[PDB]
Amino acid sequence: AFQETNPPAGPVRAIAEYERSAAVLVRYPFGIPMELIKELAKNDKVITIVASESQKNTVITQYTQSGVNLSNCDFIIAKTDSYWTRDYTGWFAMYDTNKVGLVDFIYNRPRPNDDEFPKYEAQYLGIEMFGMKLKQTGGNYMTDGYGSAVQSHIAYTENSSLSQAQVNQKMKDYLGITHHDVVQDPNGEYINHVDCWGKYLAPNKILIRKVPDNHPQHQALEDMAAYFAAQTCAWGTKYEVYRALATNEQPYTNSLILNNRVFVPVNGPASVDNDALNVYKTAMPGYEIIGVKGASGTPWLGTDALHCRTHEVADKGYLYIKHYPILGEQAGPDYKIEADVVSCANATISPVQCYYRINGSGSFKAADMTMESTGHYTYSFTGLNKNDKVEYYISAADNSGRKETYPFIGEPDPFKFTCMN
Ligand code: NA
Repeated sequence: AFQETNPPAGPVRAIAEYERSAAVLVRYPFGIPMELIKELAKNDKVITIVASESQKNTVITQYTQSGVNLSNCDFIIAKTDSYWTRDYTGWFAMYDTNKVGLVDFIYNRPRPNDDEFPKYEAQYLGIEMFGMKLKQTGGNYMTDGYGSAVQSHIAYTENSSLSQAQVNQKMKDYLGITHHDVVQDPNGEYINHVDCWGKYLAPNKILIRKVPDNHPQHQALEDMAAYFAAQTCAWGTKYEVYRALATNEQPYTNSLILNNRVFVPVNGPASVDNDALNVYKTAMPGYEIIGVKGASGTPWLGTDALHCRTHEVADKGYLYIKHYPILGEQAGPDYKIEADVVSCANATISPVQCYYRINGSGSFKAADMTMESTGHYTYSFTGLNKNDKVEYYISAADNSGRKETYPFIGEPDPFKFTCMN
Protein backbone atom coordinates (compact mmCIF):
# COMPACT_ATOMS: atom_id res chain seq x y z
CA ALA A 1 0.00 0.00 0.00
CA PHE A 2 0.96 3.67 0.02
CA GLN A 3 3.30 4.06 2.91
CA GLU A 4 3.49 7.44 4.59
CA THR A 5 7.01 8.40 5.60
CA ASN A 6 8.54 11.30 7.40
CA PRO A 7 9.37 14.13 4.95
CA PRO A 8 12.89 14.41 3.51
CA ALA A 9 15.59 16.25 5.49
CA GLY A 10 15.54 19.84 4.34
CA PRO A 11 15.90 22.05 2.50
CA VAL A 12 13.76 20.43 -0.24
CA ARG A 13 13.39 21.53 -3.88
CA ALA A 14 11.15 19.92 -6.45
CA ILE A 15 12.88 19.38 -9.84
CA ALA A 16 11.26 20.96 -12.92
CA GLU A 17 10.63 19.03 -16.18
CA TYR A 18 13.07 21.33 -18.06
CA GLU A 19 15.99 20.42 -15.78
CA ARG A 20 18.44 17.63 -16.72
CA SER A 21 16.72 14.24 -17.26
CA ALA A 22 18.72 11.02 -17.10
CA ALA A 23 15.89 9.01 -18.71
CA VAL A 24 12.23 8.88 -19.71
CA LEU A 25 9.76 6.30 -18.32
CA VAL A 26 7.18 4.58 -20.55
CA ARG A 27 5.09 1.45 -20.12
CA TYR A 28 4.20 -1.70 -22.09
CA PRO A 29 1.45 -2.53 -23.36
CA PHE A 30 2.13 0.79 -25.12
CA GLY A 31 0.07 3.93 -25.39
CA ILE A 32 2.63 5.76 -27.53
CA PRO A 33 3.86 5.22 -31.13
CA MET A 34 7.02 3.23 -31.73
CA GLU A 35 8.33 6.21 -33.78
CA LEU A 36 8.29 8.26 -30.55
CA ILE A 37 10.19 5.52 -28.60
CA LYS A 38 12.77 5.37 -31.42
CA GLU A 39 13.17 9.18 -31.34
CA LEU A 40 13.47 9.25 -27.54
CA ALA A 41 16.09 6.44 -27.48
CA LYS A 42 18.26 8.15 -30.13
CA ASN A 43 19.57 10.55 -27.43
CA ASP A 44 18.10 9.48 -24.11
CA LYS A 45 17.74 6.45 -21.91
CA VAL A 46 14.22 4.96 -22.23
CA ILE A 47 13.07 2.88 -19.26
CA THR A 48 10.20 0.59 -20.19
CA ILE A 49 7.99 -0.90 -17.51
CA VAL A 50 7.02 -4.52 -18.25
CA ALA A 51 5.18 -7.05 -16.05
CA SER A 52 7.55 -10.05 -16.61
CA GLU A 53 10.72 -11.38 -18.30
CA SER A 54 8.30 -12.62 -21.06
CA GLN A 55 7.01 -9.06 -21.79
CA LYS A 56 10.61 -7.72 -21.58
CA ASN A 57 11.61 -10.17 -24.37
CA THR A 58 8.49 -9.21 -26.45
CA VAL A 59 9.43 -5.51 -26.12
CA ILE A 60 13.12 -6.17 -27.01
CA THR A 61 11.92 -7.96 -30.22
CA GLN A 62 9.59 -5.00 -31.10
CA TYR A 63 12.34 -2.43 -30.39
CA THR A 64 14.86 -4.40 -32.48
CA GLN A 65 12.41 -4.69 -35.44
CA SER A 66 11.62 -0.92 -35.21
CA GLY A 67 15.32 0.11 -35.15
CA VAL A 68 15.23 1.53 -31.58
CA ASN A 69 18.70 2.21 -30.09
CA LEU A 70 18.83 -0.82 -27.77
CA SER A 71 21.96 0.58 -26.02
CA ASN A 72 19.58 3.26 -24.53
CA CYS A 73 16.84 0.81 -23.46
CA ASP A 74 16.45 -0.32 -19.85
CA PHE A 75 13.60 -2.16 -18.08
CA ILE A 76 11.74 -2.27 -14.80
CA ILE A 77 9.80 -5.47 -14.06
CA ALA A 78 6.67 -4.49 -12.14
CA LYS A 79 2.89 -4.86 -12.51
CA THR A 80 1.08 -1.77 -13.81
CA ASP A 81 -2.53 -1.13 -14.68
CA SER A 82 -2.01 1.59 -17.28
CA TYR A 83 0.41 3.38 -19.58
CA TRP A 84 -0.19 6.83 -17.98
CA THR A 85 3.33 6.96 -16.44
CA ARG A 86 2.92 10.72 -16.02
CA ASP A 87 0.17 10.18 -13.55
CA TYR A 88 1.24 7.47 -11.08
CA THR A 89 5.06 7.42 -11.13
CA GLY A 90 7.08 9.22 -8.43
CA TRP A 91 7.90 12.93 -8.29
CA PHE A 92 11.51 14.09 -8.11
CA ALA A 93 12.98 16.40 -5.52
CA MET A 94 16.38 17.38 -4.24
CA TYR A 95 16.82 17.26 -0.47
CA ASP A 96 19.48 17.25 2.29
CA THR A 97 21.65 19.74 0.24
CA ASN A 98 22.76 17.22 -2.48
CA LYS A 99 20.53 14.14 -2.66
CA VAL A 100 17.87 13.31 -5.28
CA GLY A 101 14.77 11.57 -3.95
CA LEU A 102 11.43 10.23 -5.13
CA VAL A 103 8.09 11.30 -3.67
CA ASP A 104 5.24 8.78 -3.65
CA PHE A 105 1.59 9.79 -3.01
CA ILE A 106 -1.89 8.22 -3.00
CA TYR A 107 -2.74 7.81 -6.68
CA ASN A 108 -6.15 9.42 -7.34
CA ARG A 109 -7.54 6.55 -9.44
CA PRO A 110 -8.52 2.98 -8.37
CA ARG A 111 -5.46 1.30 -10.07
CA PRO A 112 -3.48 -0.39 -7.24
CA ASN A 113 -0.49 -1.56 -9.34
CA ASP A 114 -0.11 1.96 -10.76
CA ASP A 115 -0.31 3.35 -7.18
CA GLU A 116 2.35 0.87 -5.89
CA PHE A 117 4.77 1.45 -8.82
CA PRO A 118 6.97 4.30 -7.32
CA LYS A 119 8.58 1.76 -4.87
CA TYR A 120 9.98 -0.14 -7.91
CA GLU A 121 11.09 3.10 -9.52
CA ALA A 122 13.05 4.21 -6.41
CA GLN A 123 14.60 0.66 -6.14
CA TYR A 124 15.62 0.72 -9.82
CA LEU A 125 17.20 4.21 -9.54
CA GLY A 126 18.80 3.48 -6.16
CA ILE A 127 17.32 6.57 -4.48
CA GLU A 128 15.31 7.14 -1.31
CA MET A 129 11.53 7.33 -1.50
CA PHE A 130 9.28 9.50 0.67
CA GLY A 131 5.55 9.07 1.13
CA MET A 132 3.48 12.29 0.98
CA LYS A 133 -0.04 11.53 2.28
CA LEU A 134 -2.01 13.38 -0.40
CA LYS A 135 -4.33 12.10 -3.07
CA GLN A 136 -2.46 13.25 -6.20
CA THR A 137 -2.00 12.85 -9.94
CA GLY A 138 1.19 13.67 -11.88
CA GLY A 139 -0.78 14.99 -14.85
CA ASN A 140 -2.14 17.61 -12.46
CA TYR A 141 1.27 18.77 -11.21
CA MET A 142 4.02 21.01 -12.47
CA THR A 143 6.80 22.93 -10.70
CA ASP A 144 8.96 25.81 -11.83
CA GLY A 145 11.98 24.38 -9.91
CA TYR A 146 12.01 27.47 -7.63
CA GLY A 147 9.37 26.46 -5.13
CA SER A 148 6.19 27.16 -7.11
CA ALA A 149 3.76 24.50 -8.29
CA VAL A 150 0.54 24.79 -10.26
CA GLN A 151 -2.34 22.33 -9.93
CA SER A 152 -5.99 22.36 -10.85
CA HIS A 153 -8.60 22.65 -8.10
CA ILE A 154 -8.77 18.79 -7.86
CA ALA A 155 -5.70 18.99 -5.57
CA TYR A 156 -7.97 20.44 -2.85
CA THR A 157 -11.31 18.73 -3.67
CA GLU A 158 -9.70 15.22 -3.65
CA ASN A 159 -8.03 16.05 -0.27
CA SER A 160 -11.17 17.55 1.24
CA SER A 161 -10.58 16.11 4.76
CA LEU A 162 -7.55 18.45 4.98
CA SER A 163 -7.63 22.22 5.07
CA GLN A 164 -5.95 24.04 2.19
CA ALA A 165 -3.19 25.03 4.66
CA GLN A 166 -2.59 21.36 5.59
CA VAL A 167 -2.41 20.43 1.87
CA ASN A 168 0.02 23.34 1.20
CA GLN A 169 2.16 22.26 4.18
CA LYS A 170 2.51 18.68 2.81
CA MET A 171 3.66 20.17 -0.53
CA LYS A 172 6.13 22.34 1.39
CA ASP A 173 7.49 19.48 3.54
CA TYR A 174 7.87 16.84 0.84
CA LEU A 175 8.57 18.95 -2.27
CA GLY A 176 9.81 22.33 -0.99
CA ILE A 177 6.82 24.13 -2.54
CA THR A 178 6.50 27.65 -1.00
CA HIS A 179 3.76 28.68 -3.45
CA HIS A 180 1.29 25.84 -4.01
CA ASP A 181 -0.85 27.51 -6.67
CA VAL A 182 -4.03 25.44 -6.74
CA VAL A 183 -6.11 27.38 -9.19
CA GLN A 184 -9.84 27.63 -9.17
CA ASP A 185 -11.83 25.64 -11.65
CA PRO A 186 -14.98 27.66 -12.55
CA ASN A 187 -16.48 24.54 -14.19
CA GLY A 188 -15.69 22.15 -11.30
CA GLU A 189 -14.69 19.29 -13.59
CA TYR A 190 -14.58 15.71 -12.20
CA ILE A 191 -11.21 15.35 -14.01
CA ASN A 192 -8.94 18.32 -14.57
CA HIS A 193 -5.23 17.91 -15.18
CA VAL A 194 -3.15 21.08 -15.44
CA ASP A 195 -1.18 19.51 -18.35
CA CYS A 196 -4.39 19.76 -20.47
CA TRP A 197 -4.23 23.58 -20.36
CA GLY A 198 -0.96 24.83 -18.83
CA LYS A 199 2.78 24.20 -18.89
CA TYR A 200 5.81 25.96 -17.50
CA LEU A 201 8.32 26.09 -20.36
CA ALA A 202 10.99 27.81 -18.23
CA PRO A 203 10.97 29.53 -14.79
CA ASN A 204 9.76 32.72 -16.54
CA LYS A 205 7.56 31.20 -19.28
CA ILE A 206 4.16 29.57 -19.18
CA LEU A 207 2.07 28.12 -22.03
CA ILE A 208 -1.69 28.49 -21.61
CA ARG A 209 -4.18 26.82 -23.95
CA LYS A 210 -6.35 29.13 -26.08
CA VAL A 211 -9.69 28.17 -27.64
CA PRO A 212 -12.03 29.90 -30.13
CA ASP A 213 -14.11 32.84 -28.79
CA ASN A 214 -17.35 30.78 -28.76
CA HIS A 215 -15.82 27.77 -26.90
CA PRO A 216 -17.21 27.41 -23.31
CA GLN A 217 -13.66 27.52 -21.82
CA HIS A 218 -12.71 30.74 -23.69
CA GLN A 219 -13.06 33.26 -20.84
CA ALA A 220 -11.68 30.88 -18.12
CA LEU A 221 -8.49 30.37 -20.16
CA GLU A 222 -8.19 34.09 -21.06
CA ASP A 223 -8.50 34.84 -17.30
CA MET A 224 -5.83 32.26 -16.49
CA ALA A 225 -3.45 33.73 -19.12
CA ALA A 226 -4.03 37.31 -17.77
CA TYR A 227 -3.46 36.06 -14.17
CA PHE A 228 -0.02 34.68 -15.07
CA ALA A 229 0.96 37.62 -17.31
CA ALA A 230 0.23 40.10 -14.51
CA GLN A 231 2.31 38.42 -11.81
CA THR A 232 6.01 38.14 -11.03
CA CYS A 233 7.84 34.87 -11.72
CA ALA A 234 10.78 33.32 -9.84
CA TRP A 235 13.30 35.50 -11.71
CA GLY A 236 11.65 38.80 -10.75
CA THR A 237 10.17 39.59 -14.19
CA LYS A 238 6.55 39.03 -15.21
CA TYR A 239 5.80 35.65 -16.73
CA GLU A 240 6.03 35.46 -20.47
CA VAL A 241 2.70 33.91 -21.42
CA TYR A 242 2.52 31.92 -24.64
CA ARG A 243 -0.72 30.63 -26.16
CA ALA A 244 -1.35 27.44 -28.14
CA LEU A 245 -4.58 27.74 -30.07
CA ALA A 246 -6.65 24.54 -29.98
CA THR A 247 -9.27 25.07 -32.71
CA ASN A 248 -10.65 21.53 -32.16
CA GLU A 249 -9.51 20.14 -28.80
CA GLN A 250 -5.90 19.48 -29.92
CA PRO A 251 -3.75 18.66 -26.83
CA TYR A 252 -0.92 21.06 -27.73
CA THR A 253 -0.02 21.84 -24.07
CA ASN A 254 0.39 18.10 -23.38
CA SER A 255 4.05 18.08 -24.47
CA LEU A 256 7.20 16.56 -22.97
CA ILE A 257 10.34 18.65 -22.36
CA LEU A 258 13.26 16.18 -22.28
CA ASN A 259 16.62 17.93 -21.98
CA ASN A 260 16.98 20.03 -25.22
CA ARG A 261 14.04 18.39 -27.08
CA VAL A 262 10.32 19.17 -26.87
CA PHE A 263 7.87 16.48 -28.05
CA VAL A 264 4.52 18.01 -28.94
CA PRO A 265 1.48 15.80 -29.79
CA VAL A 266 -0.14 16.91 -33.06
CA ASN A 267 -3.61 15.95 -34.38
CA GLY A 268 -4.11 18.44 -37.20
CA PRO A 269 -5.11 20.36 -39.20
CA ALA A 270 -1.56 20.92 -40.45
CA SER A 271 -1.77 24.76 -40.39
CA VAL A 272 -2.98 24.74 -36.77
CA ASP A 273 -0.20 22.26 -35.82
CA ASN A 274 2.42 24.49 -37.51
CA ASP A 275 1.09 27.52 -35.61
CA ALA A 276 1.36 25.66 -32.27
CA LEU A 277 4.89 24.39 -33.02
CA ASN A 278 5.96 27.96 -33.96
CA VAL A 279 4.74 29.16 -30.51
CA TYR A 280 6.95 26.51 -28.83
CA LYS A 281 9.91 27.39 -31.10
CA THR A 282 9.49 31.10 -30.31
CA ALA A 283 9.18 30.42 -26.59
CA MET A 284 12.15 28.03 -26.39
CA PRO A 285 15.12 29.22 -28.49
CA GLY A 286 17.73 26.56 -29.10
CA TYR A 287 15.44 23.67 -28.37
CA GLU A 288 14.50 21.05 -30.97
CA ILE A 289 10.68 21.14 -31.33
CA ILE A 290 9.23 17.88 -32.64
CA GLY A 291 5.60 17.38 -33.64
CA VAL A 292 4.59 13.76 -32.89
CA LYS A 293 1.70 12.06 -34.63
CA GLY A 294 -0.29 9.60 -32.53
CA ALA A 295 -0.40 5.82 -32.74
CA SER A 296 -3.61 4.72 -34.61
CA GLY A 297 -4.62 2.22 -31.88
CA THR A 298 -3.97 4.58 -28.92
CA PRO A 299 -4.43 8.07 -30.45
CA TRP A 300 -3.85 11.37 -28.72
CA LEU A 301 -6.96 12.76 -27.04
CA GLY A 302 -7.72 16.32 -25.98
CA THR A 303 -7.46 15.31 -22.30
CA ASP A 304 -4.80 12.58 -22.69
CA ALA A 305 -1.76 12.81 -24.91
CA LEU A 306 2.07 12.61 -24.95
CA HIS A 307 2.83 14.25 -21.59
CA CYS A 308 0.25 11.89 -19.98
CA ARG A 309 2.05 8.78 -21.23
CA THR A 310 5.68 9.72 -20.37
CA HIS A 311 7.57 10.77 -17.27
CA GLU A 312 11.03 12.33 -17.23
CA VAL A 313 13.49 10.79 -14.72
CA ALA A 314 15.90 13.06 -12.83
CA ASP A 315 19.60 12.37 -12.62
CA LYS A 316 20.46 10.74 -9.29
CA GLY A 317 23.96 12.27 -9.62
CA TYR A 318 22.67 15.67 -10.81
CA LEU A 319 25.21 18.50 -11.10
CA TYR A 320 22.83 21.24 -10.08
CA ILE A 321 23.28 24.96 -10.76
CA LYS A 322 20.99 27.22 -8.75
CA HIS A 323 20.97 30.74 -10.24
CA TYR A 324 18.68 33.75 -10.33
CA PRO A 325 19.67 35.76 -13.36
CA ILE A 326 20.28 39.45 -13.74
CA LEU A 327 17.97 40.58 -16.59
CA GLY A 328 17.07 43.50 -18.84
CA GLU A 329 17.26 46.98 -17.41
CA GLN A 330 16.56 45.51 -13.90
CA ALA A 331 20.02 43.84 -13.53
CA GLY A 332 21.59 46.66 -11.48
CA PRO A 333 22.69 48.69 -9.58
CA ASP A 334 24.82 45.67 -8.46
CA TYR A 335 25.86 43.65 -11.58
CA LYS A 336 27.08 40.68 -9.54
CA ILE A 337 25.92 37.17 -10.29
CA GLU A 338 25.79 34.27 -7.84
CA ALA A 339 25.37 30.56 -8.52
CA ASP A 340 25.17 27.72 -6.01
CA VAL A 341 26.53 24.53 -7.53
CA VAL A 342 26.20 21.10 -5.87
CA SER A 343 27.12 17.62 -7.06
CA CYS A 344 24.57 14.92 -6.15
CA ALA A 345 27.18 12.41 -7.38
CA ASN A 346 29.44 13.69 -4.48
CA ALA A 347 31.91 14.49 -7.26
CA THR A 348 34.63 17.16 -7.21
CA ILE A 349 33.32 20.28 -9.00
CA SER A 350 35.74 22.04 -11.38
CA PRO A 351 35.56 24.40 -13.16
CA VAL A 352 32.63 26.84 -12.39
CA GLN A 353 32.61 29.52 -15.04
CA CYS A 354 30.73 32.50 -16.30
CA TYR A 355 30.71 32.60 -20.08
CA TYR A 356 29.90 36.07 -21.25
CA ARG A 357 29.94 38.37 -24.24
CA ILE A 358 29.67 42.18 -24.60
CA ASN A 359 27.60 43.83 -27.41
CA GLY A 360 27.28 40.46 -29.28
CA SER A 361 30.90 40.75 -30.49
CA GLY A 362 33.38 37.84 -30.74
CA SER A 363 33.33 34.47 -28.94
CA PHE A 364 32.07 33.96 -25.40
CA LYS A 365 34.78 34.59 -22.80
CA ALA A 366 35.15 32.25 -19.84
CA ALA A 367 35.82 33.60 -16.36
CA ASP A 368 36.25 31.46 -13.30
CA MET A 369 33.67 32.31 -10.68
CA THR A 370 35.01 32.92 -7.19
CA MET A 371 33.98 30.32 -4.61
CA GLU A 372 33.25 32.69 -1.72
CA SER A 373 31.98 29.76 0.49
CA THR A 374 31.49 26.04 -0.25
CA GLY A 375 29.10 25.59 -3.17
CA HIS A 376 28.60 29.41 -3.56
CA TYR A 377 30.19 31.00 -6.63
CA THR A 378 30.15 34.64 -7.67
CA TYR A 379 31.21 36.89 -10.55
CA SER A 380 31.05 40.67 -10.89
CA PHE A 381 30.72 42.33 -14.27
CA THR A 382 33.25 45.17 -14.13
CA GLY A 383 34.65 47.65 -16.66
CA LEU A 384 31.43 47.94 -18.59
CA ASN A 385 29.99 51.13 -20.09
CA LYS A 386 26.48 52.64 -20.03
CA ASN A 387 24.11 50.93 -22.53
CA ASP A 388 26.59 47.98 -23.06
CA LYS A 389 24.66 44.78 -23.70
CA VAL A 390 25.70 41.60 -21.91
CA GLU A 391 24.99 37.92 -22.70
CA TYR A 392 26.02 35.36 -20.17
CA TYR A 393 25.51 31.84 -18.92
CA ILE A 394 26.88 29.60 -16.13
CA SER A 395 28.91 26.47 -16.87
CA ALA A 396 30.00 23.73 -14.45
CA ALA A 397 31.66 20.35 -14.65
CA ASP A 398 32.62 17.61 -12.20
CA ASN A 399 34.85 14.54 -12.05
CA SER A 400 31.87 12.15 -12.65
CA GLY A 401 32.00 13.49 -16.23
CA ARG A 402 28.85 15.66 -15.85
CA LYS A 403 28.71 19.02 -17.63
CA GLU A 404 25.89 21.48 -17.09
CA THR A 405 24.91 25.02 -17.97
CA TYR A 406 22.39 27.49 -16.62
CA PRO A 407 20.22 28.04 -18.55
CA PHE A 408 20.01 24.34 -19.42
CA ILE A 409 20.26 25.01 -23.20
CA GLY A 410 23.39 27.14 -22.66
CA GLU A 411 25.13 29.30 -25.27
CA PRO A 412 22.19 29.11 -27.79
CA ASP A 413 19.98 31.18 -25.37
CA PRO A 414 22.03 33.02 -22.71
CA PHE A 415 20.74 35.53 -20.16
CA LYS A 416 20.69 39.13 -21.36
CA PHE A 417 20.94 42.45 -19.58
CA THR A 418 21.73 46.11 -20.34
CA CYS A 419 24.14 48.27 -18.36
CA MET A 420 21.99 51.07 -16.95
CA ASN A 421 24.55 52.36 -14.41
NA1 NA B 1 1.36 5.82 -5.10
